[PDB]
Amino acid sequence: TLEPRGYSLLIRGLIHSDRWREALLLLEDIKKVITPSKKNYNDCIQGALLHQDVNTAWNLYQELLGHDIVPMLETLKAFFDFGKDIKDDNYSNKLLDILSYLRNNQLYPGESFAHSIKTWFESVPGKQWKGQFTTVRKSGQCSGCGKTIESIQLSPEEYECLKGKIMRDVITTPQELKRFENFIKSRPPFDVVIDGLNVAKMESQLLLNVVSQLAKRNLRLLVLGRKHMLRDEMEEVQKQASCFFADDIDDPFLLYATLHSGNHCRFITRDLMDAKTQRLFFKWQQGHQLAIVSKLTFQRILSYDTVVQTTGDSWHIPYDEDLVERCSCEVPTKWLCLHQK
Ligand SMILES: [Zn+2]
Repeated sequence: TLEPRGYSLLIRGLIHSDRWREALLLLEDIKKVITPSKKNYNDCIQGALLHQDVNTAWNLYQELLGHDIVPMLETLKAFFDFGKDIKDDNYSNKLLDILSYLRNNQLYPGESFAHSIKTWFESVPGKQWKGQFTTVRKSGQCSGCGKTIESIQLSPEEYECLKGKIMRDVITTPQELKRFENFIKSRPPFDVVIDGLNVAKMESQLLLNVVSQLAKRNLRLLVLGRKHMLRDEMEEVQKQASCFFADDIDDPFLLYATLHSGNHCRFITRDLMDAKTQRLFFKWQQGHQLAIVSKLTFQRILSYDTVVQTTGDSWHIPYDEDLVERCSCEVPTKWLCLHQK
């Protein structure tokens, strides 16, 4: 089921003119038959902002969020761009809410968006915000202001919080569940949990390669697999690591085993995907997923959390560069550093 023919382009062609309200009418027509695209909302929101109708813009944005649409970064950028000319507590709170959105969803502005954020903070009267484009030292200290970036390490209470909430959703087969729980609970914590079949994407001979090199690092390995794999070179894996072979069904065992093992335990699988809990999951995933990148090497895992963050008197905002294509599984390396004087 589609939009009424050509409506997206009609909307886009209207929003700079005095007839921009007609674009909203068209949007209403679209809503009555399908969920509008993030571009549809982007266009109508910019139309509103272009004509100083800030309430209409924000209501559209909230409507979008309500449909669980992820806004275009270009849309978030528009609110900051128009914000440099707006002096009002309520508009500012909305912009700070967009920053919380980025923080909570582990998202990052593009380079010109970062410039727009910098420009906005530096435009806020009486607050003396200064922005700089920076990197972070190995220690966790911003190369700009000297502050230490939030630790990537969850506190024990945070970890118990996250681990607790995760379990209640895990509790496929009841028979396989209890068997796995018995397996795990009668064994010491592991150091790396390996999803055997998922890692074999870059066959069984690839699994041996991973296990055998990780074993030389004096790590306690747990390899997770399915019944079908053991039908030779798999026997060489079973002897170098602890293994659990579940039914050929997706299973939740990787999470359970890693979390049960504890805050120190890392894992290997494919790219993984209330605000406070989700925020903890992102932070835990960032600091615990071992990503593989001839001879095998893993992605660096930093000591600090690469995420939009604040101390009130400072913000640190990772951003993507135009000239740098970043894989989903690597964290940005460039930061916008904002500090009050
Ligand atoms: Zn800084």
